Amino acid sequence: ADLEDNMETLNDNLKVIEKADNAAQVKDALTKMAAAAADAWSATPPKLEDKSPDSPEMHDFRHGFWILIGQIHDALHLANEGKVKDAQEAAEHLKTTCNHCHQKYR
Amino acid sequence: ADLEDNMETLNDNLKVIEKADNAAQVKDALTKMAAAAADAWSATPPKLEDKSPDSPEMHDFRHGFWILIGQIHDALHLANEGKVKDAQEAAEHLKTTCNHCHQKYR
Amino acid sequence: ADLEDNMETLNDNLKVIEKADNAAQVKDALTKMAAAAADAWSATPPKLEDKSPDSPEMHDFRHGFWILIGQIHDALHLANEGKVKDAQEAAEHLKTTCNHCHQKYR
Amino acid sequence: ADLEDNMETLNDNLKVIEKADNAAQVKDALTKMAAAAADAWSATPPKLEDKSPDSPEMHDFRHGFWILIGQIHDALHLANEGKVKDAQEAAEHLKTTCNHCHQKYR
Ligand code: HEC
Ligand code: HEC
Ligand code: HEC
Ligand code: HEC
Ligand SMILES: [Cl-]
Ligand SMILES: [Zn+2]
Ligand SMILES: [Zn+2]
Ligand SMILES: [Zn+2]
Ligand SMILES: [Zn+2]
Ligand SMILES: [Zn+2]
Ligand SMILES: [Zn+2]
Ligand SMILES: [Zn+2]
Ligand SMILES: [Zn+2]
Ligand SMILES: [Zn+2]
Ligand SMILES: [Zn+2]
Ligand SMILES: [Zn+2]
Ligand SMILES: [Zn+2]
Ligand SMILES: [Zn+2]
Ligand SMILES: [Zn+2]
Repeated sequence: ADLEDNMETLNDNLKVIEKADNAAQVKDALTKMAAAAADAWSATPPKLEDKSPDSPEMHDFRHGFWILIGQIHDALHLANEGKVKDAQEAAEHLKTTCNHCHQKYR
Repeated sequence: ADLEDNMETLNDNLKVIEKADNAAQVKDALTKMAAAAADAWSATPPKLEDKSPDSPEMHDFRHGFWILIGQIHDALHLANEGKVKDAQEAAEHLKTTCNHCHQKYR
Repeated sequence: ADLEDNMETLNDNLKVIEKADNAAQVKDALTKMAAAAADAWSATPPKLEDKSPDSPEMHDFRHGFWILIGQIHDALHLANEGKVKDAQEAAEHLKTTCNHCHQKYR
Repeated sequence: ADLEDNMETLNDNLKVIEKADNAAQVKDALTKMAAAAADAWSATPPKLEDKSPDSPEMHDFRHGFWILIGQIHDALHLANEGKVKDAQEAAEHLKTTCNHCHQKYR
Protein backbone atom coordinates (compact mmCIF):
# COMPACT_ATOMS: atom_id res chain seq x y z
CA ALA A 1 0.00 0.00 0.00
CA ASP A 2 1.04 3.62 -0.29
CA LEU A 3 1.94 5.80 2.73
CA GLU A 4 -1.53 7.44 2.88
CA ASP A 5 -3.39 4.11 3.13
CA ASN A 6 -0.96 2.71 5.79
CA MET A 7 -1.56 5.87 7.88
CA GLU A 8 -5.38 5.45 7.63
CA THR A 9 -4.91 1.80 8.84
CA LEU A 10 -2.91 3.08 11.87
CA ASN A 11 -5.51 5.80 12.76
CA ASP A 12 -8.64 3.56 12.41
CA ASN A 13 -7.16 0.66 14.43
CA LEU A 14 -6.13 2.92 17.29
CA LYS A 15 -9.87 3.80 17.63
CA VAL A 16 -10.99 0.15 17.55
CA ILE A 17 -8.63 -0.53 20.55
CA GLU A 18 -10.14 2.29 22.67
CA LYS A 19 -13.72 0.93 22.09
CA ALA A 20 -12.94 -2.80 22.44
CA ASP A 21 -14.97 -5.13 24.70
CA ASN A 22 -12.63 -8.16 24.61
CA ALA A 23 -9.03 -9.28 24.15
CA ALA A 24 -9.70 -10.68 20.66
CA GLN A 25 -10.59 -7.23 19.26
CA VAL A 26 -7.52 -5.57 20.81
CA LYS A 27 -5.04 -8.25 19.51
CA ASP A 28 -6.39 -8.19 15.95
CA ALA A 29 -6.13 -4.37 15.81
CA LEU A 30 -2.49 -4.30 17.09
CA THR A 31 -1.55 -6.97 14.50
CA LYS A 32 -3.02 -4.76 11.70
CA MET A 33 -1.04 -1.75 13.03
CA ALA A 34 2.24 -3.79 13.02
CA ALA A 35 1.70 -4.73 9.33
CA ALA A 36 0.95 -1.13 8.31
CA ALA A 37 4.04 0.20 10.10
CA ALA A 38 6.29 -2.47 8.49
CA ASP A 39 4.89 -1.73 4.99
CA ALA A 40 5.44 2.02 5.49
CA TRP A 41 9.16 1.54 6.31
CA SER A 42 10.79 2.57 3.01
CA ALA A 43 8.27 5.24 1.89
CA THR A 44 9.64 8.69 0.95
CA PRO A 45 7.31 11.36 2.41
CA PRO A 46 6.34 14.52 0.38
CA LYS A 47 8.45 16.88 2.57
CA LEU A 48 11.69 14.93 1.83
CA GLU A 49 11.16 14.23 -1.90
CA ASP A 50 14.37 16.19 -2.85
CA LYS A 51 16.60 14.26 -0.38
CA SER A 52 18.72 11.17 -0.91
CA PRO A 53 17.69 7.91 0.82
CA ASP A 54 21.01 8.04 2.75
CA SER A 55 20.53 11.61 4.03
CA PRO A 56 20.40 12.49 7.78
CA GLU A 57 16.74 13.39 7.31
CA MET A 58 15.77 9.96 5.86
CA HIS A 59 17.81 8.06 8.51
CA ASP A 60 15.94 10.11 11.16
CA PHE A 61 12.53 9.46 9.50
CA ARG A 62 13.12 5.68 9.53
CA HIS A 63 14.19 5.85 13.23
CA GLY A 64 10.55 6.82 14.09
CA PHE A 65 9.22 3.55 12.62
CA TRP A 66 11.80 1.48 14.64
CA ILE A 67 10.40 3.10 17.84
CA LEU A 68 6.70 2.65 16.82
CA ILE A 69 7.21 -1.04 15.85
CA GLY A 70 8.96 -1.70 19.21
CA GLN A 71 6.05 -0.23 21.14
CA ILE A 72 3.43 -2.29 19.21
CA HIS A 73 5.51 -5.47 19.95
CA ASP A 74 5.28 -4.83 23.74
CA ALA A 75 1.58 -3.90 23.73
CA LEU A 76 0.69 -7.12 21.91
CA HIS A 77 2.56 -9.21 24.59
CA LEU A 78 0.40 -7.40 27.29
CA ALA A 79 -2.85 -8.28 25.41
CA ASN A 80 -1.79 -11.95 25.00
CA GLU A 81 -1.10 -12.24 28.76
CA GLY A 82 -4.70 -11.25 29.50
CA LYS A 83 -3.77 -7.67 30.54
CA VAL A 84 -6.36 -6.07 28.27
CA LYS A 85 -6.73 -2.71 30.05
CA ASP A 86 -2.90 -2.35 30.28
CA ALA A 87 -2.69 -2.98 26.50
CA GLN A 88 -5.36 -0.31 25.76
CA GLU A 89 -3.48 2.16 27.89
CA ALA A 90 -0.10 1.38 26.17
CA ALA A 91 -1.95 2.02 22.87
CA GLU A 92 -2.93 5.48 24.14
CA HIS A 93 0.78 6.20 24.80
CA LEU A 94 1.82 5.28 21.17
CA LYS A 95 0.14 8.55 20.10
CA THR A 96 3.16 10.60 21.25
CA THR A 97 5.37 8.74 18.66
CA CYS A 98 2.73 9.51 16.00
CA ASN A 99 2.74 13.24 16.94
CA HIS A 100 6.56 13.43 17.11
CA CYS A 101 7.03 12.27 13.47
CA HIS A 102 4.15 14.43 12.16
CA GLN A 103 5.52 17.62 13.71
CA LYS A 104 8.94 17.16 12.03
CA TYR A 105 8.02 15.47 8.68
CA ARG A 106 4.35 16.02 7.74
CA ALA B 1 9.71 -8.17 -3.13
CA ASP B 2 9.09 -11.83 -2.39
CA LEU B 3 10.48 -13.74 0.59
CA GLU B 4 13.34 -15.48 -1.30
CA ASP B 5 14.68 -12.14 -2.66
CA ASN B 6 14.49 -10.50 0.78
CA MET B 7 16.58 -13.43 2.13
CA GLU B 8 19.18 -12.99 -0.62
CA THR B 9 19.46 -9.24 0.35
CA LEU B 10 20.00 -10.24 4.04
CA ASN B 11 22.66 -12.84 3.05
CA ASP B 12 24.63 -10.48 0.65
CA ASN B 13 24.76 -7.60 3.16
CA LEU B 14 26.03 -9.79 6.05
CA LYS B 15 29.05 -10.62 3.80
CA VAL B 16 29.64 -6.91 2.95
CA ILE B 17 29.80 -6.15 6.69
CA GLU B 18 32.43 -8.90 7.24
CA LYS B 19 34.79 -7.72 4.38
CA ALA B 20 34.22 -3.99 5.07
CA ASP B 21 37.17 -1.54 5.36
CA ASN B 22 35.29 1.67 6.30
CA ALA B 23 32.39 2.77 8.54
CA ALA B 24 30.22 3.92 5.60
CA GLN B 25 30.08 0.43 4.04
CA VAL B 26 28.91 -1.07 7.39
CA LYS B 27 26.17 1.60 7.95
CA ASP B 28 24.88 1.17 4.40
CA ALA B 29 24.74 -2.66 4.67
CA LEU B 30 22.80 -2.57 8.02
CA THR B 31 20.30 -0.09 6.49
CA LYS B 32 19.63 -2.45 3.57
CA MET B 33 19.19 -5.36 6.05
CA ALA B 34 16.53 -3.37 8.00
CA ALA B 35 14.52 -2.62 4.78
CA ALA B 36 14.56 -6.29 3.75
CA ALA B 37 13.42 -7.52 7.19
CA ALA B 38 10.52 -4.98 7.26
CA ASP B 39 9.45 -6.08 3.72
CA ALA B 40 9.57 -9.84 4.76
CA TRP B 41 7.10 -9.17 7.67
CA SER B 42 3.99 -9.90 5.68
CA ALA B 43 5.16 -13.05 3.82
CA THR B 44 3.73 -16.56 4.25
CA PRO B 45 6.51 -19.20 4.06
CA PRO B 46 5.95 -22.42 2.02
CA LYS B 47 5.87 -24.62 5.15
CA LEU B 48 2.93 -22.66 6.77
CA GLU B 49 0.74 -22.27 3.60
CA ASP B 50 -1.84 -24.72 5.10
CA LYS B 51 -2.38 -22.60 8.26
CA SER B 52 -4.59 -19.55 8.90
CA PRO B 53 -2.96 -16.01 8.86
CA ASP B 54 -3.99 -15.69 12.57
CA SER B 55 -2.65 -19.14 13.48
CA PRO B 56 -0.27 -19.58 16.46
CA GLU B 57 2.33 -20.65 13.88
CA MET B 58 2.13 -17.42 11.85
CA HIS B 59 2.15 -15.22 15.00
CA ASP B 60 5.37 -17.01 16.05
CA PHE B 61 6.89 -16.59 12.55
CA ARG B 62 6.30 -12.81 12.63
CA HIS B 63 7.82 -12.56 16.19
CA GLY B 64 11.18 -13.69 14.73
CA PHE B 65 11.23 -10.65 12.44
CA TRP B 66 10.50 -8.30 15.43
CA ILE B 67 13.56 -9.76 17.16
CA LEU B 68 15.83 -9.35 14.01
CA ILE B 69 14.66 -5.74 13.40
CA GLY B 70 15.43 -4.82 17.07
CA GLN B 71 18.96 -6.28 16.86
CA ILE B 72 19.70 -4.37 13.61
CA HIS B 73 18.51 -1.09 15.27
CA ASP B 74 21.10 -1.57 18.06
CA ALA B 75 23.94 -2.56 15.67
CA LEU B 76 23.38 0.60 13.58
CA HIS B 77 23.60 2.87 16.69
CA LEU B 78 26.97 1.21 17.53
CA ALA B 79 28.27 1.91 13.99
CA ASN B 80 27.11 5.58 14.09
CA GLU B 81 28.73 5.99 17.50
CA GLY B 82 32.21 5.24 16.06
CA LYS B 83 32.27 1.67 17.49
CA VAL B 84 32.63 0.00 14.10
CA LYS B 85 34.32 -3.29 15.02
CA ASP B 86 31.70 -3.67 17.80
CA ALA B 87 29.02 -3.27 15.08
CA GLN B 88 30.69 -5.97 12.89
CA GLU B 89 30.88 -8.32 15.85
CA ALA B 90 27.15 -7.69 16.72
CA ALA B 91 26.32 -8.46 13.06
CA GLU B 92 27.94 -11.89 13.57
CA HIS B 93 25.63 -12.47 16.52
CA LEU B 94 22.58 -11.87 14.17
CA LYS B 95 23.33 -15.33 12.76
CA THR B 96 21.74 -17.14 15.73
CA THR B 97 18.35 -15.36 15.04
CA CYS B 98 18.66 -16.33 11.31
CA ASN B 99 19.43 -19.98 12.25
CA HIS B 100 16.61 -20.18 14.86
CA CYS B 101 13.87 -19.27 12.34
CA HIS B 102 15.39 -21.59 9.65
CA GLN B 103 15.45 -24.61 11.96
CA LYS B 104 11.77 -24.15 12.90
CA TYR B 105 10.26 -22.92 9.66
CA ARG B 106 12.48 -23.43 6.52
CA ALA C 1 19.83 3.63 47.39
CA ASP C 2 16.36 3.78 48.93
CA LEU C 3 13.43 4.59 46.56
CA GLU C 4 13.02 8.28 47.58
CA ASP C 5 16.73 8.98 46.91
CA ASN C 6 16.68 7.20 43.51
CA MET C 7 13.72 9.41 42.61
CA GLU C 8 15.61 12.59 43.63
CA THR C 9 18.48 11.48 41.37
CA LEU C 10 16.01 10.98 38.45
CA ASN C 11 14.46 14.41 38.97
CA ASP C 12 17.79 16.29 39.52
CA ASN C 13 19.42 14.90 36.38
CA LEU C 14 16.42 15.60 34.14
CA LYS C 15 16.74 19.30 35.10
CA VAL C 16 20.47 19.18 34.30
CA ILE C 17 19.64 17.81 30.80
CA GLU C 18 17.06 20.61 30.29
CA LYS C 19 19.66 23.37 31.08
CA ALA C 20 22.85 21.81 29.59
CA ASP C 21 25.21 23.83 27.30
CA ASN C 22 27.25 20.85 26.02
CA ALA C 23 27.09 17.16 25.00
CA ALA C 24 29.29 15.94 27.89
CA GLN C 25 26.72 17.21 30.45
CA VAL C 26 23.86 15.32 28.72
CA LYS C 27 25.74 11.99 28.51
CA ASP C 28 26.75 12.05 32.20
CA ALA C 29 23.20 12.90 33.43
CA LEU C 30 21.64 10.08 31.32
CA THR C 31 24.19 7.58 32.69
CA LYS C 32 23.30 8.67 36.31
CA MET C 33 19.54 8.28 35.50
CA ALA C 34 20.07 4.66 34.26
CA ALA C 35 21.97 3.81 37.48
CA ALA C 36 19.13 5.10 39.66
CA ALA C 37 16.46 3.22 37.62
CA ALA C 38 18.35 -0.07 37.86
CA ASP C 39 18.82 0.49 41.63
CA ALA C 40 15.05 1.15 42.08
CA TRP C 41 13.94 -2.07 40.24
CA SER C 42 13.66 -4.26 43.34
CA ALA C 43 12.03 -1.70 45.76
CA THR C 44 8.61 -2.08 47.41
CA PRO C 45 6.70 1.25 47.15
CA PRO C 46 4.67 2.46 50.19
CA LYS C 47 1.31 2.05 48.33
CA LEU C 48 1.91 -1.67 47.68
CA GLU C 49 3.27 -2.50 51.21
CA ASP C 50 0.41 -4.98 51.76
CA LYS C 51 0.83 -6.90 48.46
CA SER C 52 2.54 -10.08 47.50
CA PRO C 53 5.91 -9.66 45.69
CA ASP C 54 4.32 -11.93 43.00
CA SER C 55 1.07 -9.87 42.79
CA PRO C 56 -0.13 -8.42 39.47
CA GLU C 57 0.53 -4.94 40.93
CA MET C 58 4.22 -5.69 41.71
CA HIS C 59 4.84 -7.37 38.32
CA ASP C 60 3.38 -4.26 36.70
CA PHE C 61 5.49 -1.92 38.94
CA ARG C 62 8.69 -3.67 37.81
CA HIS C 63 7.57 -3.62 34.13
CA GLY C 64 7.45 0.18 34.35
CA PHE C 65 11.18 0.41 35.20
CA TRP C 66 11.99 -1.88 32.22
CA ILE C 67 10.17 0.65 29.96
CA LEU C 68 12.07 3.64 31.50
CA ILE C 69 15.46 1.88 31.17
CA GLY C 70 14.90 1.06 27.46
CA GLN C 71 14.02 4.68 26.71
CA ILE C 72 17.20 5.99 28.52
CA HIS C 73 19.32 3.45 26.57
CA ASP C 74 18.00 4.90 23.23
CA ALA C 75 18.52 8.54 24.29
CA LEU C 76 22.18 7.88 25.25
CA HIS C 77 22.85 6.32 21.79
CA LEU C 78 21.41 9.49 20.20
CA ALA C 79 23.71 11.64 22.40
CA ASN C 80 26.77 9.51 21.44
CA GLU C 81 26.07 9.94 17.64
CA GLY C 82 26.08 13.77 18.03
CA LYS C 83 22.26 14.15 17.93
CA VAL C 84 22.35 16.11 21.19
CA LYS C 85 19.24 18.27 20.76
CA ASP C 86 17.34 15.06 19.86
CA ALA C 87 18.55 13.34 23.06
CA GLN C 88 17.40 16.40 25.05
CA GLU C 89 13.95 16.24 23.46
CA ALA C 90 13.79 12.43 24.03
CA ALA C 91 14.68 13.00 27.73
CA GLU C 92 11.69 15.37 27.93
CA HIS C 93 9.39 12.64 26.59
CA LEU C 94 10.49 10.40 29.57
CA LYS C 95 8.00 12.42 31.72
CA THR C 96 5.05 10.50 30.19
CA THR C 97 6.54 7.23 31.64
CA CYS C 98 7.37 8.97 34.99
CA ASN C 99 3.75 10.22 35.35
CA HIS C 100 2.16 6.88 34.18
CA CYS C 101 3.78 5.02 37.13
CA HIS C 102 3.05 7.90 39.59
CA GLN C 103 -0.69 7.94 38.80
CA LYS C 104 -1.01 4.21 39.59
CA TYR C 105 1.51 3.78 42.46
CA ARG C 106 2.73 7.12 44.03
CA ALA D 1 24.90 -8.21 46.58
CA ASP D 2 28.44 -8.24 45.15
CA LEU D 3 29.23 -9.28 41.53
CA GLU D 4 30.14 -12.89 42.43
CA ASP D 5 26.83 -13.53 44.21
CA ASN D 6 24.86 -11.97 41.27
CA MET D 7 26.64 -14.32 38.82
CA GLU D 8 25.87 -17.36 41.05
CA THR D 9 22.16 -16.32 41.01
CA LEU D 10 22.30 -16.09 37.16
CA ASN D 11 23.98 -19.53 36.80
CA ASP D 12 21.70 -21.36 39.27
CA ASN D 13 18.39 -20.08 37.83
CA LEU D 14 19.41 -20.94 34.24
CA LYS D 15 19.68 -24.65 35.33
CA VAL D 16 16.36 -24.28 37.18
CA ILE D 17 14.69 -23.23 33.92
CA GLU D 18 16.24 -26.16 31.97
CA LYS D 19 14.98 -28.72 34.51
CA ALA D 20 11.61 -27.05 35.35
CA ASP D 21 8.54 -29.23 35.95
CA ASN D 22 5.94 -26.43 35.43
CA ALA D 23 5.32 -22.81 34.21
CA ALA D 24 5.46 -21.22 37.71
CA GLN D 25 9.06 -22.44 38.12
CA VAL D 26 10.14 -20.88 34.81
CA LYS D 27 8.52 -17.45 35.58
CA ASP D 28 10.03 -17.37 39.10
CA ALA D 29 13.52 -18.20 37.86
CA LEU D 30 13.42 -15.50 35.11
CA THR D 31 12.24 -12.85 37.59
CA LYS D 32 15.22 -13.75 39.85
CA MET D 33 17.68 -13.46 36.90
CA ALA D 34 16.31 -9.95 36.09
CA ALA D 35 16.87 -8.84 39.72
CA ALA D 36 20.48 -10.12 39.68
CA ALA D 37 21.25 -8.46 36.32
CA ALA D 38 19.86 -5.09 37.53
CA ASP D 39 21.91 -5.33 40.79
CA ALA D 40 25.12 -6.14 38.77
CA TRP D 41 24.70 -3.05 36.51
CA SER D 42 26.77 -0.67 38.69
CA ALA D 43 29.55 -3.18 39.65
CA THR D 44 33.23 -2.78 38.65
CA PRO D 45 34.78 -6.07 37.54
CA PRO D 46 38.38 -7.04 38.68
CA LYS D 47 39.90 -6.63 35.15
CA LEU D 48 38.61 -3.00 34.93
CA GLU D 49 38.93 -1.93 38.59
CA ASP D 50 41.87 0.39 37.90
CA LYS D 51 40.20 2.32 34.98
CA SER D 52 37.71 5.22 35.36
CA PRO D 53 33.87 4.86 35.29
CA ASP D 54 33.68 7.02 32.11
CA SER D 55 36.16 4.76 30.25
CA PRO D 56 34.94 3.16 26.99
CA GLU D 57 35.41 -0.24 28.69
CA MET D 58 33.01 0.59 31.61
CA HIS D 59 30.42 2.09 29.17
CA ASP D 60 30.73 -1.08 27.12
CA PHE D 61 30.50 -3.34 30.20
CA ARG D 62 27.21 -1.68 31.25
CA HIS D 63 25.76 -1.98 27.68
CA GLY D 64 26.05 -5.80 27.94
CA PHE D 65 23.73 -5.77 30.99
CA TRP D 66 21.14 -3.67 29.06
CA ILE D 67 21.22 -6.41 26.34
CA LEU D 68 20.86 -9.25 28.88
CA ILE D 69 17.97 -7.43 30.68
CA GLY D 70 16.05 -6.95 27.38
CA GLN D 71 16.30 -10.66 26.49
CA ILE D 72 15.03 -11.80 29.95
CA HIS D 73 12.14 -9.28 29.57
CA ASP D 74 11.01 -10.87 26.25
CA ALA D 75 11.37 -14.44 27.53
CA LEU D 76 9.18 -13.67 30.64
CA HIS D 77 6.42 -12.32 28.27
CA LEU D 78 6.56 -15.64 26.28
CA ALA D 79 6.15 -17.64 29.56
CA ASN D 80 3.22 -15.47 30.67
CA GLU D 81 1.39 -16.01 27.30
CA GLY D 82 1.60 -19.80 27.82
CA LYS D 83 4.50 -20.43 25.39
CA VAL D 84 6.62 -22.01 28.15
CA LYS D 85 8.69 -24.37 25.92
CA ASP D 86 9.56 -21.36 23.76
CA ALA D 87 10.59 -19.44 26.93
CA GLN D 88 12.90 -22.35 27.93
CA GLU D 89 14.53 -22.39 24.49
CA ALA D 90 14.89 -18.58 24.61
CA ALA D 91 16.67 -18.91 27.98
CA GLU D 92 19.18 -21.32 26.36
CA HIS D 93 19.97 -18.61 23.74
CA LEU D 94 20.95 -16.18 26.58
CA LYS D 95 24.20 -18.16 26.90
CA THR D 96 25.79 -16.40 23.91
CA THR D 97 25.25 -13.01 25.68
CA CYS D 98 26.75 -14.41 28.93
CA ASN D 99 29.77 -15.80 26.94
CA HIS D 100 30.34 -12.57 24.94
CA CYS D 101 30.89 -10.46 28.14
CA HIS D 102 33.01 -13.21 29.77
CA GLN D 103 35.27 -13.42 26.66
CA LYS D 104 35.90 -9.66 26.85
CA TYR D 105 36.01 -8.93 30.62
CA ARG D 106 36.18 -12.02 32.90
C1 HEC E 1 6.98 9.01 10.71
C2 HEC E 1 7.99 8.27 11.21
C3 HEC E 1 5.54 8.75 11.10
C4 HEC E 1 4.98 8.00 12.17
C5 HEC E 1 5.71 7.27 13.30
C6 HEC E 1 3.56 8.10 12.05
N1 HEC E 1 3.24 8.87 10.94
FE1 HEC E 1 1.30 9.38 10.28
N2 HEC E 1 2.06 10.34 8.80
C7 HEC E 1 3.37 10.53 8.52
C8 HEC E 1 3.55 11.39 7.31
C9 HEC E 1 4.88 11.80 6.67
C10 HEC E 1 2.30 11.71 6.86
C11 HEC E 1 1.97 12.59 5.63
C12 HEC E 1 1.75 11.72 4.38
C13 HEC E 1 1.23 12.41 3.13
O1 HEC E 1 1.46 11.91 2.00
O2 HEC E 1 0.55 13.45 3.18
C14 HEC E 1 1.39 11.05 7.83
C15 HEC E 1 0.03 11.19 7.71
C16 HEC E 1 -0.88 10.66 8.60
C17 HEC E 1 -2.32 10.79 8.55
C18 HEC E 1 -3.32 11.47 7.62
C19 HEC E 1 -2.91 12.14 6.32
C20 HEC E 1 -3.14 11.24 5.12
O3 HEC E 1 -2.87 10.01 5.20
O4 HEC E 1 -3.61 11.72 4.04
C21 HEC E 1 -2.82 10.10 9.63
C22 HEC E 1 -4.29 9.95 10.00
C23 HEC E 1 -1.74 9.53 10.34
N3 HEC E 1 -0.56 9.89 9.70
C24 HEC E 1 -1.89 8.79 11.50
C25 HEC E 1 -0.81 8.24 12.25
C26 HEC E 1 -0.97 7.48 13.48
C27 HEC E 1 -2.29 7.17 14.15
C28 HEC E 1 0.29 7.15 13.94
C29 HEC E 1 0.71 6.35 15.14
C30 HEC E 1 -0.05 5.40 15.69
C31 HEC E 1 1.23 7.70 12.88
N4 HEC E 1 0.49 8.34 11.94
C32 HEC E 1 2.63 7.57 12.94
C33 HEC E 1 4.49 10.03 9.20
C34 HEC E 1 4.41 9.24 10.33
C1 HEC F 1 12.06 -16.15 10.03
C2 HEC F 1 11.63 -15.34 11.03
C3 HEC F 1 13.37 -15.91 9.34
C4 HEC F 1 14.47 -15.13 9.75
C5 HEC F 1 14.62 -14.32 11.03
C6 HEC F 1 15.46 -15.24 8.73
N1 HEC F 1 15.02 -16.09 7.76
FE1 HEC F 1 16.11 -16.68 6.04
N2 HEC F 1 14.62 -17.75 5.49
C7 HEC F 1 13.40 -17.94 6.12
C8 HEC F 1 12.52 -18.88 5.37
C9 HEC F 1 11.12 -19.34 5.74
C10 HEC F 1 13.22 -19.27 4.29
C11 HEC F 1 12.75 -20.22 3.17
C12 HEC F 1 12.30 -19.41 1.94
C13 HEC F 1 11.73 -20.27 0.83
O1 HEC F 1 10.93 -19.80 0.00
O2 HEC F 1 12.03 -21.47 0.72
C14 HEC F 1 14.53 -18.55 4.38
C15 HEC F 1 15.50 -18.72 3.40
C16 HEC F 1 16.73 -18.10 3.43
C17 HEC F 1 17.74 -18.27 2.43
C18 HEC F 1 17.63 -19.12 1.17
C19 HEC F 1 16.84 -18.34 0.10
C20 HEC F 1 16.29 -19.20 -1.05
O3 HEC F 1 16.03 -18.68 -2.17
O4 HEC F 1 16.06 -20.42 -0.89
C21 HEC F 1 18.80 -17.51 2.81
C22 HEC F 1 20.10 -17.37 2.05
C23 HEC F 1 18.46 -16.87 4.05
N3 HEC F 1 17.19 -17.26 4.42
C24 HEC F 1 19.27 -16.00 4.79
C25 HEC F 1 18.90 -15.39 6.04
C26 HEC F 1 19.76 -14.52 6.83
C27 HEC F 1 21.17 -14.14 6.47
C28 HEC F 1 19.08 -14.14 8.00
C29 HEC F 1 19.49 -13.23 9.14
C30 HEC F 1 20.42 -12.26 9.04
C31 HEC F 1 17.75 -14.79 7.83
N4 HEC F 1 17.73 -15.51 6.67
C32 HEC F 1 16.73 -14.64 8.77
C33 HEC F 1 12.96 -17.36 7.32
C34 HEC F 1 13.74 -16.50 8.06
C1 HEC G 1 7.34 3.41 38.76
C2 HEC G 1 7.52 2.46 37.81
C3 HEC G 1 7.98 4.76 38.71
C4 HEC G 1 8.64 5.40 37.64
C5 HEC G 1 8.88 4.89 36.22
C6 HEC G 1 9.10 6.67 38.13
N1 HEC G 1 8.71 6.83 39.42
FE1 HEC G 1 9.04 8.55 40.60
N2 HEC G 1 8.16 7.66 42.08
C7 HEC G 1 7.60 6.42 42.12
C8 HEC G 1 7.00 6.14 43.46
C9 HEC G 1 6.29 4.87 43.91
C10 HEC G 1 7.25 7.24 44.23
C11 HEC G 1 6.87 7.46 45.71
C12 HEC G 1 8.07 7.33 46.68
C13 HEC G 1 7.70 7.32 48.16
O1 HEC G 1 8.42 6.71 48.99
O2 HEC G 1 6.69 7.91 48.61
C14 HEC G 1 7.98 8.17 43.33
C15 HEC G 1 8.37 9.42 43.80
C16 HEC G 1 9.01 10.35 43.02
C17 HEC G 1 9.38 11.64 43.50
C18 HEC G 1 9.16 12.16 44.92
C19 HEC G 1 10.21 11.52 45.85
C20 HEC G 1 10.05 11.92 47.31
O3 HEC G 1 10.98 12.57 47.84
O4 HEC G 1 9.03 11.59 47.98
C21 HEC G 1 9.99 12.28 42.46
C22 HEC G 1 10.57 13.67 42.50
C23 HEC G 1 9.99 11.38 41.32
N3 HEC G 1 9.37 10.21 41.68
C24 HEC G 1 10.50 11.66 40.05
C25 HEC G 1 10.48 10.75 38.96
C26 HEC G 1 11.01 11.02 37.65
C27 HEC G 1 11.65 12.33 37.26
C28 HEC G 1 10.80 9.91 36.85
C29 HEC G 1 11.18 9.68 35.41
C30 HEC G 1 12.14 10.36 34.79
C31 HEC G 1 10.13 8.93 37.76
N4 HEC G 1 9.97 9.50 38.96
C32 HEC G 1 9.75 7.64 37.36
C33 HEC G 1 7.53 5.48 41.07
C34 HEC G 1 8.07 5.69 39.82
C1 HEC H 1 29.08 -8.69 31.55
C2 HEC H 1 28.27 -7.76 31.01
C3 HEC H 1 28.59 -10.06 31.96
C4 HEC H 1 27.43 -10.76 31.60
C5 HEC H 1 26.34 -10.33 30.63
C6 HEC H 1 27.42 -11.98 32.30
N1 HEC H 1 28.55 -12.06 33.06
FE1 HEC H 1 29.06 -13.66 34.30
N2 HEC H 1 30.63 -12.71 34.84
C7 HEC H 1 31.07 -11.49 34.45
C8 HEC H 1 32.34 -11.14 35.14
C9 HEC H 1 33.15 -9.88 34.99
C10 HEC H 1 32.66 -12.17 35.94
C11 HEC H 1 33.88 -12.29 36.87
C12 HEC H 1 33.54 -11.91 38.34
C13 HEC H 1 34.74 -12.03 39.29
O1 HEC H 1 34.83 -11.31 40.32
O2 HEC H 1 35.66 -12.84 39.09
C14 HEC H 1 31.57 -13.14 35.75
C15 HEC H 1 31.60 -14.33 36.44
C16 HEC H 1 30.64 -15.29 36.28
C17 HEC H 1 30.67 -16.54 36.95
C18 HEC H 1 31.76 -17.00 37.92
C19 HEC H 1 31.64 -16.30 39.28
C20 HEC H 1 32.80 -16.70 40.17
O3 HEC H 1 32.74 -17.79 40.77
O4 HEC H 1 33.80 -15.96 40.29
C21 HEC H 1 29.58 -17.24 36.55
C22 HEC H 1 29.19 -18.64 36.99
C23 HEC H 1 28.85 -16.42 35.63
N3 HEC H 1 29.53 -15.23 35.46
C24 HEC H 1 27.67 -16.78 34.99
C25 HEC H 1 26.99 -15.93 34.08
C26 HEC H 1 25.76 -16.29 33.41
C27 HEC H 1 25.04 -17.60 33.59
C28 HEC H 1 25.38 -15.24 32.59
C29 HEC H 1 24.18 -15.08 31.71
C30 HEC H 1 23.06 -15.81 31.81
C31 HEC H 1 26.45 -14.21 32.81
N4 HEC H 1 27.35 -14.70 33.69
C32 HEC H 1 26.45 -12.98 32.18
C33 HEC H 1 30.47 -10.61 33.54
C34 HEC H 1 29.27 -10.90 32.91
CL1 LIG I 1 31.19 -13.56 21.50
ZN1 LIG J 1 7.10 -5.68 28.22
ZN1 LIG K 1 2.98 -13.60 21.21
ZN1 LIG L 1 9.69 9.61 20.54
ZN1 LIG M 1 8.90 14.79 20.28
ZN1 LIG N 1 23.03 -11.24 -4.43
ZN1 LIG O 1 22.45 -0.36 22.62
ZN1 LIG P 1 21.20 7.18 14.08
ZN1 LIG Q 1 16.15 -16.60 19.50
ZN1 LIG R 1 16.59 -21.34 18.88
ZN1 LIG S 1 17.24 4.21 18.41
ZN1 LIG T 1 -0.46 5.89 31.10
ZN1 LIG U 1 8.60 -10.54 22.03
ZN1 LIG V 1 3.95 -9.56 32.29
ZN1 LIG W 1 30.40 -11.59 20.89
